[PDB]
Amino acid sequence: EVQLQQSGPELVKPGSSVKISCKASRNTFTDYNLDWVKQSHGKTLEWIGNVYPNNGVTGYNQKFRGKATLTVDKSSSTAYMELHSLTSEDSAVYYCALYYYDVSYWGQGTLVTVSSAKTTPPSVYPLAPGSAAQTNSVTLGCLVKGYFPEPVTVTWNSGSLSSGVHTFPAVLQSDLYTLSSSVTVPSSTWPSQSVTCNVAHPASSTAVDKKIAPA
Amino acid sequence: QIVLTQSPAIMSASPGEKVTMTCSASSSVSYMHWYQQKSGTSPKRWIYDTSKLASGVPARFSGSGSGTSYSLTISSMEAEDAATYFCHQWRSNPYTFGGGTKLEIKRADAAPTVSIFPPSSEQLTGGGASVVCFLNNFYPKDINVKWKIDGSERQNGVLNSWTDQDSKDSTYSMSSTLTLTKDEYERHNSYTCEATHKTSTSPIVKSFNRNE
Amino acid sequence: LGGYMLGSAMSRPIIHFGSDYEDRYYRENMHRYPNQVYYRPMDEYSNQNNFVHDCVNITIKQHTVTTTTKGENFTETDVKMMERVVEQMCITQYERESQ
Repeated sequence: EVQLQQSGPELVKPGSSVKISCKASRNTFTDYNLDWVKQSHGKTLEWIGNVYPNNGVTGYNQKFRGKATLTVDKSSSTAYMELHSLTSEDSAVYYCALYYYDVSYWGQGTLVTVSSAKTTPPSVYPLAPGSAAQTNSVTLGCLVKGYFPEPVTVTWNSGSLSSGVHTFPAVLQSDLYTLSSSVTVPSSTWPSQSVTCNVAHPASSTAVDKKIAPA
Repeated sequence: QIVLTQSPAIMSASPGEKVTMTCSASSSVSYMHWYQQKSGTSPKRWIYDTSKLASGVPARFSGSGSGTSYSLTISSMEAEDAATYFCHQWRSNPYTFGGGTKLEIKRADAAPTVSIFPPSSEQLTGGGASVVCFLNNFYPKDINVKWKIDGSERQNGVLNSWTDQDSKDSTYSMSSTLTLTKDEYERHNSYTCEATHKTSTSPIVKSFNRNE
Repeated sequence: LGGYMLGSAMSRPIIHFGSDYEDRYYRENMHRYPNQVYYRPMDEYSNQNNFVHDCVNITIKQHTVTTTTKGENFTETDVKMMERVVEQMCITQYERESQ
């Protein structure tokens, strides 16, 4: 029932600080507990600290004192984590976790990158087959090249194409991110019904639309 | 700093199998919690208070334990369950997480659908020339690609990326990209993506000439 | 404070509630709760339960009519959880009183 949304992905210069947010949306729980959890490189989870928003109490992992400060604001059901004095070690996905008894809600995660890298919007390149194809289904795809930082999110027909989509993890290569996405459609729908990949880059505010025409 | 140690670290199971994963604690804990994480999504509580199932968790799951030994059991292994599971404790600050068990389902072997693609006009006018190759919906995960630019092998300038096991069809997928310069690309004519797998007796090949 | 004794400080016991959320909650919030009871004297009481009841009511009131002076606030769960720990302490205080 309760929605937990966390602020978009940050890019910070090393030595700077950032404050990420997290808000209980349609919360009817007077009190409840907010955990902050960090996850590095897609595996290990470490508890940072917590707050009981209504009202007061804050607890820290020793490890994160001087690194994270935790505060709340019930003038708007929002919780805040200030990450202090950032190093490359601080680059991670940071999760928001509401607990109230049986109920548990984790946010969608906020991805922090700690770098100096410039914020380059990605080139988006359509991928269409050559002089022949067709076995039973046909395969298309988008290449999303030379961007920074992560994340980007690919959608086919604005999400209305969900069957046979593979969007792959990005690989950093010479300080730039590249990812690709494939979509597989029935032989007899392309090129007849328009197909488009929608690439969003929340960090350079680019939302790009690229149709796929046969080469 | 109660140290949670999960095992096994990674664990492949056949469908319908009973599956048990363990979480051992350095000091005694009162209740254990378990979270499930599929790649892409955030962790989600799966079992809380040792044995109670979180909302929408299937009934084939159960947790038990006491003291320093806690377990999680799938009574009957099902494709959607393929995921990484972590244990978590609330006995003492700092609350700690297990190292995670990665759980994979077994399925019948399947060949990749290999596809290959030319660079686009946007790209070539941009300055670059990136040829892409998708190796899709194969099992098991072990695969390898080779790139031929008129018959010769290449490595530097090749990007490779993999997905985890699909929760619907239990398959793995891969993308490889050969990045060149409009200068080096237009020097050569015929391009070949080259995949080695269990399924085929011979390295599966997709190729194109510079015509379409 | 009109007619009461104030017992000396005692180490706050751990209370278990049968959920990890509750246990965790108490353990993190317990510093906000009493560590000494107010009570009426032994010799007004026929039995230890009547003693404890009052000792709980009184302490709870005195702690809340003094925390709210600071600037503090308590949830209805806090007072539930306070009643639990103040009960144990009052039982300890009765025990000191007789030995």
